[PDB]
Amino acid sequence: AQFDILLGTYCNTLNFVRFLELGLSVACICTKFPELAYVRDGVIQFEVQ
Amino acid sequence: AQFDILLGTYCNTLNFVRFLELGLSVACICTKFPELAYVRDGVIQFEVQ
Repeated sequence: AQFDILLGTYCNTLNFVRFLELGLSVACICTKFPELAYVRDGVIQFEVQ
Repeated sequence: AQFDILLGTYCNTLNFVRFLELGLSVACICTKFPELAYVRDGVIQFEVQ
């Protein structure tokens, strides 16, 4: 009465990372812009006295 | 008179150990299996992403 037995399957669950909860999120100012593919150039100006 | 005397017999008893009460029992997950001599090959499985 020889027989093979399966004793169980183990599968891990991935943990998802949100960017805001990282400490690196304080080094940038994120902002959404859907029409970014149409942008030729983008100008940002400074006036320092 | 000239008698001989026996001044007592000393006998010790054993100290029984159980495997679970040892701290080594934490490193295994014991399970009874009466039909173990009939097992030809047992397998475990993993699915890791």
